[PDB]
Amino acid sequence: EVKILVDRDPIKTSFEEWAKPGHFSRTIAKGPDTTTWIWNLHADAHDFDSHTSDLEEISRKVFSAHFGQLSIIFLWLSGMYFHGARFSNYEAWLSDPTHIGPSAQVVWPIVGQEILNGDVGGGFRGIQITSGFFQIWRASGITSELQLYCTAIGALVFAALMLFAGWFHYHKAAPKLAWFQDVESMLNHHLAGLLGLGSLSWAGHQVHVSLPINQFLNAGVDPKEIPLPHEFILNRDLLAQLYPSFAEGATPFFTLNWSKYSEFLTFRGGLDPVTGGLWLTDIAHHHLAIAILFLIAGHMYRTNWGIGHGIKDILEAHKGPFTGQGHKGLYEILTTSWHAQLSLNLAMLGSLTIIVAHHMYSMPPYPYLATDYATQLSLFTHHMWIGGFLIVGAAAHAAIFMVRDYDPTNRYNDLLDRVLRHRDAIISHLNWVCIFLGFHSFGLYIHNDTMSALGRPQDMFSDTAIQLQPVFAQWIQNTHALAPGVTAPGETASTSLTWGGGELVAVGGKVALLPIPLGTADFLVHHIHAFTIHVTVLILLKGVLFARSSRLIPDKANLGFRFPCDGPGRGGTCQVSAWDHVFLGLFWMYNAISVVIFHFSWKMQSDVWGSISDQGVVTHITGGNFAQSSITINGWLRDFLWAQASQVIQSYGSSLSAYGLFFLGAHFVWAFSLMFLFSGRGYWQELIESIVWAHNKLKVAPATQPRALSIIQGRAVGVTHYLLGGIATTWAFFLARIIAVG
Amino acid sequence: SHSVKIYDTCIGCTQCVRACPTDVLEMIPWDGCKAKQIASAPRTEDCVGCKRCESACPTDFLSVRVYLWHETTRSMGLAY
Amino acid sequence: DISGLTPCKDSKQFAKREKQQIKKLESSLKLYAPESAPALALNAQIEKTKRRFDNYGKYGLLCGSDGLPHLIVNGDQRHWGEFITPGILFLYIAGWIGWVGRSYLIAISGEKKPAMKEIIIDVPLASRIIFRGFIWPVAAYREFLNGDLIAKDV
Amino acid sequence: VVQPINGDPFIGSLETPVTSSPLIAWYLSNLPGYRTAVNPLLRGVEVGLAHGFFLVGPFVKAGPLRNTAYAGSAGSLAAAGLVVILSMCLTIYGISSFKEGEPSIAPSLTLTGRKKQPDQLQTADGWAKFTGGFFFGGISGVTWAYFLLYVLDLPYFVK
Amino acid sequence: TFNNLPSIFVPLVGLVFPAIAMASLFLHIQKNK
Amino acid sequence: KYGDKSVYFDLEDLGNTTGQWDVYGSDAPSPYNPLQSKFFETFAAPFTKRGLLLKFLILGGGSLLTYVSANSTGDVLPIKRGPQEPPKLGPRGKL
Amino acid sequence: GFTPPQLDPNTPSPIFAGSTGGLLRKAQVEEFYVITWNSPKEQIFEMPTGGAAIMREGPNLLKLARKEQCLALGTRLRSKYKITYQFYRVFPNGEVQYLHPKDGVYPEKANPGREGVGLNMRSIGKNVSPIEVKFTGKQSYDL
Ligand code: CLA
Ligand code: CLA
Ligand code: CLA
Ligand code: CLA
Ligand SMILES: CC1=C(/C=C/C(C)=C/C=C/C(C)=C\C=C\C=C(C)\C=C\C=C(C)\C=C\C2=C(C)CCCC2(C)C)C(C)(C)CCC1
Ligand SMILES: CC1=C(C/C=C(\C)CCC[C@H](C)CCC[C@H](C)CCCC(C)C)C(=O)c2ccccc2C1=O
Ligand code: SF4
Ligand code: SF4
Ligand code: SF4
Repeated sequence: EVKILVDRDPIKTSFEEWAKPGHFSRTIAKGPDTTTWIWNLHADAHDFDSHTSDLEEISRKVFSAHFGQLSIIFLWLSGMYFHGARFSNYEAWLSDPTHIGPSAQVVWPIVGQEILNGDVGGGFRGIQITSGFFQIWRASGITSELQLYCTAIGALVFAALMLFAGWFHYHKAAPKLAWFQDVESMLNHHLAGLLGLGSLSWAGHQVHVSLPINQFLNAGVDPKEIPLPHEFILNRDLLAQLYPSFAEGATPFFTLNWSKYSEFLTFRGGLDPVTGGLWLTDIAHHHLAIAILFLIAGHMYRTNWGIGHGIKDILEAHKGPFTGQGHKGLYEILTTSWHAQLSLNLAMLGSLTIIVAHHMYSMPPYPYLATDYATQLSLFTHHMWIGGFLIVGAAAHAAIFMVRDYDPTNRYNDLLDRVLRHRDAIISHLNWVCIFLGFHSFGLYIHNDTMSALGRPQDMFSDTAIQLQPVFAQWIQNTHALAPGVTAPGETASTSLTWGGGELVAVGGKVALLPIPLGTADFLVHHIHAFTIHVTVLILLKGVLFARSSRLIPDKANLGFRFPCDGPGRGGTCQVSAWDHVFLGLFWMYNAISVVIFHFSWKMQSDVWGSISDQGVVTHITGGNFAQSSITINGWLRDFLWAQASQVIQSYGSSLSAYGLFFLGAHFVWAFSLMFLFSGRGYWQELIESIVWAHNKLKVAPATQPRALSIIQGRAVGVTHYLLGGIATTWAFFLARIIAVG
Repeated sequence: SHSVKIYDTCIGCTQCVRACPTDVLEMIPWDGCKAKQIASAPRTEDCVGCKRCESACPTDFLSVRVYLWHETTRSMGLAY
Repeated sequence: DISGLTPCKDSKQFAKREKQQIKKLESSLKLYAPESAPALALNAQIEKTKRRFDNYGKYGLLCGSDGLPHLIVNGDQRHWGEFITPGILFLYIAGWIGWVGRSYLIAISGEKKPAMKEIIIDVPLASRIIFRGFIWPVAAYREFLNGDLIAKDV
Repeated sequence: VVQPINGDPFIGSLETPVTSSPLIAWYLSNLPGYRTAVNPLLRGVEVGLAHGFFLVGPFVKAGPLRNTAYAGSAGSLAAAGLVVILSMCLTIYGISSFKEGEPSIAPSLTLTGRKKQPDQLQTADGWAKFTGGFFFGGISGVTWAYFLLYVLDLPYFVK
Repeated sequence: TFNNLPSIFVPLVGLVFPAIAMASLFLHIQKNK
Repeated sequence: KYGDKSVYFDLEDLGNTTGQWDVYGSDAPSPYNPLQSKFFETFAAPFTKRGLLLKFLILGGGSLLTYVSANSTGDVLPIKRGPQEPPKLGPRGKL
Repeated sequence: GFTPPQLDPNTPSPIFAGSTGGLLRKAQVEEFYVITWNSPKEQIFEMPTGGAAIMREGPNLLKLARKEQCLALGTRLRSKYKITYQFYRVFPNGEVQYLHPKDGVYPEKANPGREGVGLNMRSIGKNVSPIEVKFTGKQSYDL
């Protein structure tokens, strides 16, 4: 059934098409009559569904494009590991990681920018990075710079291999459509073979290399004194001196006597109190169990043999009573459309990035991550933003499916039809609950603000005036703190210490994630988060559902996914397109993730992070001013924005001065974006035609006719400059704030 | 409602009306062009103002021309 | 001594800026050994700062009460190094850019599809023109006299 | 049972369990908003009584003087004020929507297809009777909620 | 009484004059001749 | 005919076609007791003239509002209690 | 006086499980634009109110919401399925106004029998300025 259907030499390797730009499209492969052409050359560059009509060439194009992306990421990791090897203080950071700033970038002394090379620590002048690569490397048992250079060279090798792979799998031997459509084998392999064997091999590294090395690094051993990792593979006596279960080898394994493996495959949940990260002993067992699970999960789908679930046979089996035929047809609209799959995988990968952000602060998995408050904050914020962007792109590509790849005649689905038929009910109830949440989450902030301004602090919604305690979250918190016991024995402690009954993991002078107390401010801000998420889903789901038709435009699909409008008629029908809906959902994702990372930064700096002296008195970075000031907007303006932006603006003449520079610059780029979002094309075309008169007066009339940006392009430029500016403002503000007071 | 007007520069290419989604326009015979036809706008009451007609008029500036005017329930394109 | 500004060679606050920056860079210098790369780079930046301040002193820059060089643009012969000589240095390059670009657009104007030469820049043509803007202040003047600079409406 | 409204698929609604069911349709059909046959005055009385209690609820315990001794009295006073305003806006609604003597704009048909009598609530005098009932019932429900908060304070929650 | 006149006029103006004005203007909007 | 097999355009019965239906408008008779109904009728017929109802509502509500705000003391609203505190001297003396 | 209206009878409607983009109260007090078409086979088409409908073999009938809905549907029909269509306008009083060809021919073929209106016998720049028609009902373009 499944096979390796692949055809040779379909496309010629030649620069002939490089010389002819815009070759991929018909209207673009004839010349730039205008300047918009170049914007259409980049816009449609990766719109392979519009270049061709057959799915075979599209699948080959995106396959080799994924290979290019993997080449890029291998080259990026090459850069990171190399810069760690040569331009870093990692060899010194291992000695005193609680006081040396992790730095992996040095600037060139030319124009005074050598101030950026600051006193990170370790006898090294550079930039205090906030990526957490140093923490990984301590978790990977690197203990050198040679290993990092070798890793960089190997990553460069794999980058070149992936580049050759894309070239081979497009130009030399490109797979045909029967190969991609065999999703059964693809899932069987990516579950068991990528995620199963990948987690298994990382468990092997974690058992053989990370665990024995971190058993010494945490035990006051200098990295120069540690035995090399391969010495544990060659000499098992040195490995057994700390974990004697290796003296028996795999006889405990194959005889199912796993009870004599707990020296290195543990379940003692919680954070290693010597470094603040999770127990690597638990992470080895984790990735091992995940290997078992993905290995049994990747033998689920029939590929060639009589066993396995045909995914058609799973989907067609589910047919609801008043839900109609049910999931029949979905295997044909997911295997004959890349955009549907792209949307699904984007949505899940984005929510997974967010879950990563959430589980990487509350269960610090790397050593000296929780105490590197810059790394923790930056990683949470990063992955939150990536998740929001991926979800918003999932919306865009659901819409693109609905416009292009949706065919109720051939590739019919029942549930999608049922969703389209009461789409007004969906959007009406979402448009209601967004207003309800908006009111009962932000009008509460307004109420607190007014009551505090009228001198009525006894009337706010605070932890002192009117109790809005998260009773449900408090119950989950208290039962997860008292989870070690009847419900989860053999764990020795809670799976995390972000719950009230937990304890404080004092690492050096720092505090590293004691319990998080949930009060009225957490209720208010969590409902603000639900609000912003619900409005984003309103906008995006509305764009997806009404991508094809509305009461306003019933032929919206014929106009396309990415179109500005259908004229000033009907009172005006700007931004009816799903592209414009996702362009608005970008702003709302921005507001959502911005208030999310603000909640994170403030709740952490006030209720979690800080410094605990040897007497035991923990003093937080702000001073616990979240539950009292995060109930009103003036606190976010005063105690969070105004106050914590006293280290990014005062950082002029310091090592953190590029942060204030990009603070002002990202401010600027955001505001500059407002020139695009607010304005319209017609003014700029008329202005351009005036200055084109000024040029034609001097025989400087360019043949590529100067055209103002297309409307959808003005909206794209506006949203990208707006997001870049707000996000770089926040990035600079967070990084300078959290590196300065640290 | 809206006031659609067709000027004498029309070449009679029938794109104004083949693009018009509300049957506002219709081609009539004429003697001013090689195609011997010109567009007319009888059903301006059904005109929403989307200007798909004049986004498809291939002339110096335009021949068909939509003027936004008194908006009624059908020019505003309301199903309610 | 104009505009109430003292020169920087005889300013107090300018020397104070010098001393303050040097003490700032020396405070960041007592954390490394005096022979390693960070201390060597810090000493190089220190000499850079000291020579910078002394060069701003010896050029006759005018340092105000805040102790920073205030450039004079009015046209004083002593302060043509502030604006007028670099202004001519600018305008010479800027007109070079404009003139080679204009002569390039005029060169491709007699092409079948000129726009493809604005995308795919004809590097031989431009390179033969790229030095033709060296003489722009005279070629442009003649094109203005001959009538070839400004186009005619028809 | 999500088949369309009256089996008519091109009308913008559906007979889902929430809209058209033996329990929820019965409940929405035997309450004073949809008693098209009885005169609108009793309907408005019932409506106003219910909403007067519902408004006195979140004025005594939630308000500017909830913790004071003037909580119940002044909260009921604010609820009566909101009730007067609601009758006010109902009144301008009845004046603006239908003038003096036109027939009812309500549907004269039902789901079963019977040419039923039109709902005289939607007329001018009918809506006026409904507003009068709403005002009377609402002030009465406000004062009765005040009475129950006065004489029967102990079973209800104070907090 | 001069200290009691704001207490009469502010609740008068800022609540009744909106009642009168917005009501009469909604009636003027929803009118037909 | 509206009841034919998938026919929803009875041109005579345009109510069934356009969707004119009392979806829950039960025509069932008065479920109330007659005596309390007559009681409410006689005691709410004053509120039968919508114009007189509106005039009464606006004027009496404004009167009651002015009465409450004028007769209420500072115990129920701090704005009428007054300062009951010495005034702070502003910046730069008082200016 | 060459093409009479068709006066749509009680034809069957397409098979459709019902949606929310259908007829609201606009039909109950204003027109609602019935469309009629004639299918060769029982095939499936996208409805302009969202969702998929199954047209019946033979004549069909759909009362959707407004003119643009039925004309978008009919254009999709004529282009994708190659099928003759005609749609109407059904006021609540009872009258049924015939509208789409109004000549038996679609409004692209310049068939004689239609009078030209909205027709300014001039180039578009030769319209008078507004000051020339100030304080007059004619705005700029009706002379
Ligand atoms: C280097 C050798 C080489 C050569 C000569 C060609 C030649 C060709 N390829 Mg192939 N290709 C190659 C390598 C090569 N390819 C590799 C390594 C891959 C895997 C990624 C592919 C994948 C591939 C696909 C999937 C497709 C082609 C196509 C084409 C044709 C048109 C390409 C074009 O004009 O765009 C030229 C484009 C560029 C020069 C730039 C592309 C971007 C590169 C890959 C990465 C950019 C990295 C950069 C750092 C990121 C930006 C960030 C920056 C701002 C810092 C042409 C026959 C197309 C074709 O034939 O379809 C009709 C097509 O669909 N190629
Ligand atoms: C713009 C894209 C982008 C960028 C620049 C980064 C950048 C970073 N990430 Mg993030 N990340 C992203 C997207 C991105 N991430 C997304 C979309 C995901 C969701 C899968 C993650 C999940 C993720 C995790 C879980 C972690 C990072 C970490 C890091 C940092 C170290 C880089 C590294 O490779 O360490 C080495 C990488 C790892 C140790 C990650 C292990 C592999 C993960 C758990 C799963 C394997 C991927 C799988 C095959 C594909 C998905 C399967 C599908 C079923 C979902 C760096 C700040 C690490 C960090 O902060 O360390 C301090 C870290 O722990 N990221
Ligand atoms: C798995 C991830 C993924 C994949 C494979 C795709 C793939 C695609 N997307 Mg989707 N998309 C994604 C994520 C993804 N996108 C995300 C995360 C979002 C949310 C914003 C979107 C939102 C989105 C929209 C709204 C649209 C697409 C479109 C497209 C298609 C064409 C895009 C193109 O040619 O632009 C080629 C590349 C460019 C034009 C460059 C973009 C320039 C960016 C914005 C630069 C600035 C960002 C940078 C990080 C900041 C540094 C600035 C510095 C350089 C100074 C293609 C099928 C389009 C489509 O299908 O059209 C029909 C379309 O309309 N996508
Ligand atoms: C602070 C600026 C701001 C505010 C207040 C709003 C407010 C709103 N937006 Mg908008 N929006 C904004 C900026 C803003 N937006 C920007 C910059 C963009 C660009 C992308 C958008 C894009 C946008 C879209 C695309 C969508 C919204 C939606 C919404 C609504 C969700 C909240 C709601 O109704 O709950 C209640 C109202 C609030 C929370 C607003 C604050 C009001 C306070 C609490 C009380 C007001 C006083 C009270 C009534 C007394 C009146 C006194 C009398 C004298 C008048 C609401 C209309 C969504 C929507 O309409 O569906 C729900 C939606 O889909 N907005
Ligand atoms: C001395 C000085 C000053 C003043 C000055 C002035 C006041 C001047 C003026 C001037 C003027 C009043 C001028 C005018 C001009 C005009 C014109 C009209 C021109 C034209 C030109 C052209 C046309 C050119 C062109 C070109 C070139 C040559 C370059 C490049 C290319 C091109 C083509 C662009 C001050 C004290 C401040 C400072 C110091 C210096
Ligand atoms: C400013 C603006 C424009 C005009 C923006 C223009 C066209 C961008 C300016 C030109 C760019 C920068 C290209 C010029 C640079 C070229 C690559 C040429 C190189 C020349 C040297 C710099 C090398 C719009 O078209 C628009 C449309 C809809 C809503 C808002 C707006 C809007 O706000
Ligand atoms: S303003 Fe722009 S987007 Fe809106 S209708 Fe006009 S052209 Fe279209
Ligand atoms: S689009 Fe313009 S030129 Fe073509 S037929 Fe219509 S009016 Fe004439
Ligand atoms: S504006 Fe739209 S509806 Fe009016 S004539 Fe032009 S295309 Fe037809």
